[PDB]
Amino acid sequence: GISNWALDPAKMNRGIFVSRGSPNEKELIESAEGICSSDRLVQDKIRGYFAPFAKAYETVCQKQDKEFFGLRDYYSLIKMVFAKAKASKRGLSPQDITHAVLRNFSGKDNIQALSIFTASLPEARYKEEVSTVELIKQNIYPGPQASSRGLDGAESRYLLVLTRNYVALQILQQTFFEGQQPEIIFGSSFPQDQEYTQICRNINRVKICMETGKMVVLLNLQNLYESLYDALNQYYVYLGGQKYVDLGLGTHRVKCRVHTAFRLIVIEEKDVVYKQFPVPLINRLEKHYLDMNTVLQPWQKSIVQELQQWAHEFADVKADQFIARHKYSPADVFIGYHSDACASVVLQAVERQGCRDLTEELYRKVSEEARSILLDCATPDAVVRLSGSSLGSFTAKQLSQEYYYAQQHNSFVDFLQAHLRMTHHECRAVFTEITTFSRLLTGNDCDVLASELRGLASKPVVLSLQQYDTEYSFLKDVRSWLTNPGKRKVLVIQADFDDGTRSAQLVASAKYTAINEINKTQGTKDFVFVYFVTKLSRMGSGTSYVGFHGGLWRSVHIDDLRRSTIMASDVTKLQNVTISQLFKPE
Amino acid sequence: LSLATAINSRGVYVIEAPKDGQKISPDTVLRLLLPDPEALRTYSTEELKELLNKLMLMSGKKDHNSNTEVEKFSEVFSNMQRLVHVFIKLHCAGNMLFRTWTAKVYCCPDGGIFMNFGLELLSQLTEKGDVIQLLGALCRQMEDFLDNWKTVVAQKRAEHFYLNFYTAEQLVYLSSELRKPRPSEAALMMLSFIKGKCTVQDLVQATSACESKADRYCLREVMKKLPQQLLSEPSLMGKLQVIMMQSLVYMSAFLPHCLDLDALGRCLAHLATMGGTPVERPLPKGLQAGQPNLILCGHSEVLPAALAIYMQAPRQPLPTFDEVLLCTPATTIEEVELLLRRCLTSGSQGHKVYSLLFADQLSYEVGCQA
Amino acid sequence: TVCNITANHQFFEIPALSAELICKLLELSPPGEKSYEDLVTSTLQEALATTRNWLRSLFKSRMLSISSAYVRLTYSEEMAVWRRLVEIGFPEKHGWKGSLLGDMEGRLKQEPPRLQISFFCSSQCRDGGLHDSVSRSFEKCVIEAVSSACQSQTSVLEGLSCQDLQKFGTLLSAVITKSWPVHNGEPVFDVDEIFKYLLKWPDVRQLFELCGTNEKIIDNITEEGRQLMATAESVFQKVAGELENGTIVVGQLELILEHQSQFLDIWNLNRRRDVRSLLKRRRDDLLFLKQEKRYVESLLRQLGRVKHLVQVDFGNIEIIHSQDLSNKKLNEAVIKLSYKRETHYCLSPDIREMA
Repeated sequence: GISNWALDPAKMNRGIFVSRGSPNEKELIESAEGICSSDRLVQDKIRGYFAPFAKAYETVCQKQDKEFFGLRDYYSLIKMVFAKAKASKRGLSPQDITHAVLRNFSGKDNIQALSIFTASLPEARYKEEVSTVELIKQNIYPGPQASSRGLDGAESRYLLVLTRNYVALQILQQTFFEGQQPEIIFGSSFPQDQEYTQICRNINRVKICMETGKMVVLLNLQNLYESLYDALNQYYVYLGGQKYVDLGLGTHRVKCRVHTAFRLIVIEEKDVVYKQFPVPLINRLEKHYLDMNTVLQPWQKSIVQELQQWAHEFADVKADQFIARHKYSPADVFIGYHSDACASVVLQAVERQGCRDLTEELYRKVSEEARSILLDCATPDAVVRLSGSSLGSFTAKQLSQEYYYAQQHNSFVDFLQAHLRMTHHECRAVFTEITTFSRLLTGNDCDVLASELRGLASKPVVLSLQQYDTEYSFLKDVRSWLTNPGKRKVLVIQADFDDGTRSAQLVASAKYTAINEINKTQGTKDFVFVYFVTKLSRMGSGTSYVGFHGGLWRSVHIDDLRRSTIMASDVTKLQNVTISQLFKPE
Repeated sequence: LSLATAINSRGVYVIEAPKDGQKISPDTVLRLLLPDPEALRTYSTEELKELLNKLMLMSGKKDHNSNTEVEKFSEVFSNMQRLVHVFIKLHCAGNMLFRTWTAKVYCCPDGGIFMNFGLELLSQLTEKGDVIQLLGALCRQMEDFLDNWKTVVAQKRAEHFYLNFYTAEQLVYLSSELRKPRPSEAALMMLSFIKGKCTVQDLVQATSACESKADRYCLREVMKKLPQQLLSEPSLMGKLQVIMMQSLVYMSAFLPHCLDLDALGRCLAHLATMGGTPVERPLPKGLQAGQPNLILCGHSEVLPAALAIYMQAPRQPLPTFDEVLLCTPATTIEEVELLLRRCLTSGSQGHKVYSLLFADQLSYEVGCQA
Repeated sequence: TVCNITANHQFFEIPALSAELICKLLELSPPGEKSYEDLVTSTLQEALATTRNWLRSLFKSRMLSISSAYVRLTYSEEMAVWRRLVEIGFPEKHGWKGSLLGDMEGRLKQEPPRLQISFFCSSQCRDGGLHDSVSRSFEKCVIEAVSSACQSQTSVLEGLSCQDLQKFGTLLSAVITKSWPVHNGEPVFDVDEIFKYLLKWPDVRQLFELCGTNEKIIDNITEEGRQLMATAESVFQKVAGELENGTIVVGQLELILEHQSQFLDIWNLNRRRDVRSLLKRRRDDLLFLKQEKRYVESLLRQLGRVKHLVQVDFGNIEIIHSQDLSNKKLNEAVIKLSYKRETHYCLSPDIREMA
């Protein structure tokens, strides 16, 4: 009977009971020497830092109140210091020490662990800033210098990314995830799926990704903790120079092969971590915090505030064309604005830049790209109302020229024919979500879209999201779309938020399922264009729509999906003439 | 693995509603049969769950046949277990149509569903084809039937007041017992709460004077129209839709040995009118008689205060399981809902005080639903 | 019909006359019902709609396109047009001034802040005209351009020949109150953050050079900028008058040695209201303290590498070493007749050469 919590002596009069309170400083420096005993020279170089780290860890664990940091944190600190001292062959820079302390002793808010660990260590003051983003980048992406030896004892633990309002995955998918996207395991929200079979299939996907060696981003763990705790422990059984860890289902424990480049990230709210996780879990996972203020530099926050002011004066129009009082909110004008959208927009603009050094030639085009992102999802009557707006009349002129000549907002077919001919460099799959007030495409409109994409696309499969109870039917149709021949495929998933169906929390599950099946099923010769068109109303649903999701989703508002054969496709032409000049003959 | 191919080759799922004395858990409803020599092997659902766990987590062969057999087995089993889920919901809601239901499901390629009732007027249903779409359509159909059955039983509980005295299984037991020539003593004593010192002559009078002979004419009309009405549908979903809507509108045409909810409600209201002197109770001086009366007492003075309330009319007889409900942890929602139906429905021939004692002791979900 | 036949912008006098005509017809009529009020509002709305569509008809490009490193308007007599057509007096319960000025900010904020500030001191935004309200529009837009160029890390003033002294003093008041180190909105109350602000930002030494060259720039700032300037000047005087003695906190000493050139510049600006050798003495004493501190931690770790075996009582040094180096340098006693005793009381020079 192994336990982490205490026991009552009525059960341990049967057999032998071994209890240990907490290791004192001599046992801590002995454990550190037992870790570092695998090499002699580096251990006799870095025995000077064992007793400082032990006293500093004891002051940390006595300073805090909840048992947030434990022995795995100190052990991983000693292992990381030992690995840097092995790979360095000169000693420890204070940069190496501050990276080890700040990768290990993070996550807790009311603890300044740098100041505690450099109180006792007054040489290791590092006057330069250390971003959390590069610590996450060197946790996820080690190079060939790391993990190149006999066995793997200098491997990192895993990631636990604590957040507010579920905003880790956007930042991880724009800034961090390079080359090959991970395989997102998530708590699927399709109806009439049983939880047990979904836990089984999620653990199968985790197991396959341990074998092939791609990353895992878990969005649930309170369903998977009983089945993955021995993997989170990172204690391995070696057969043939290959590592095997225990995985369980029900009462079935087996040793599954782990590839030498495997990473796992749990994403979880800060509150749920601080009040629902049992805390062997917090001690196993190398915490960091990344909300939106962590990743945004202060000038980018000033761009966020300036952009919110720009939106609130884009929307607030003062005119008396009709004698009515209806002050427009930027939620009304920009279909998706939810008072947290401009941070997402600025993060999308910076990640579209690729240069990233503040130079007043970059700052201006981040601001213009952010304005372009807002303009790319605005209704056209707002752009017509913009002549009497608080911005001006030349700003409204250039925004209308951008909205009608740079950005394609005519219909769905024109957005395709302008979107396919863009030479997407180093993007094998381009993902765009589209918001509309028209009717969704029927099956006769799909035939017209296929005949009008005769030489460009590859017969767009249109899927309706209400027609899917289980997840496997949706995966069957995505796989049947994927196994068709021809390149430049187009998938169209269709949700409607204004009906009696519940298909408004199905959107994230549909997107995650599609993204996982594309990342595991697509070849390297074919390109993929998945469009998620959602149907909204001007009756208050278009303003209650939570919008600008980042990650790998570009957000557009095409107003009508169907190319009109009646009116001209240019509102400026209708703005020049009047109604009598419309009937003027040749 | 080759066991899973043998399941996907000749395995037969069986929903049976087990005839033994044991309960109606999902562990004892579903079975799986394997034929071969000529022996057979029966698997309960716990061993199929342990084998699926061993097979979802076994080593990757990297072959298309292997993972398509595991996916086919897992999807047929999940849809079949979901059918078990909808079947147990229809059972515990109390139905007496899908009480003696049974279904074999053939996991052969183009194997099909073989469906059967415990009825004499119905025939052996069968349909071949793709198994997953048949289970999906069947489960969607049975979910729509559960919603329609809950709506019909809500509108029978709303128009018959005394049917609200009993839960679902109690109405099933009474409907089985009153059609018998000599009903059981447990049924003839549970009906003492409506009539009082009830006996077999009052009950045979009530079950003779309840239903007319025009119901015989309309059920025979259904019995002659139904053969050329089932054969207008090519598939199984149309035949089941016809059977289910006619079971909604004429229940005793299918079950010629039990009362339906109309005849039960009329029999109870007739038993109610043989024995008179109803109970008239006033509320105390300071309690309004048209709204809730929430009273906060303190834990030692809850059980005396209810006995204070019921002394506003002495010589009126003591309460029973109606008009007082003692709430406690592990109190189901149906007890509270039937008390609220007894307090807020019409035909009652008296004025009675309806009490919820220790109504704070309920759970959060039962409280929200109440 | 007269806005549709002028497209040369030296002919702005003609729509100026045709809007002063509706101004004159409005300013003579009698007030009566609400048909006259809705009539005058509707006619003014249609007149400014025609005016805005004229200005968008012949201004089909930007303002102040540079092309020569001598940034000039591409419609050179543009500011005359705005002065003439904005100054006419409609009743100001309506628009015509909340709208055309909003038009000018939206046309001007289409420009990058560097080119806007370079035009603001280029002798073509001349005639600050005693609350000419388009000039107050331009004052507000240039203060916003200053705020946008100080949210970026671009220094504003390294090419400004801005001999009109009113706008130069207003831009300096802008750069002070919008570059000041806010901490959710202007607390300072200290000396360290203000001093890092002076040493790190490059516009501060140029600011102090140009306001200490002539007293005719400090006379026209604000009420706020002179208190903040007095606080920054008191902080720098307190710190660099504390260099003459040893009372300086050694945090400020590491700061001034990391920031040698800016501190020498500001001090060279301050002598006109020895320093090479005084910096070499303070630098030598700082290097001596840090190398003596490295010896004592190496001694402590060597006796800590034998901590299991034989333990040592470190005199008073066990507490003196634990304290942070926010401590004043006069306690480290660089006396003469030579040695430099510190707060780490090393019990002899024997232990010093041993260390």
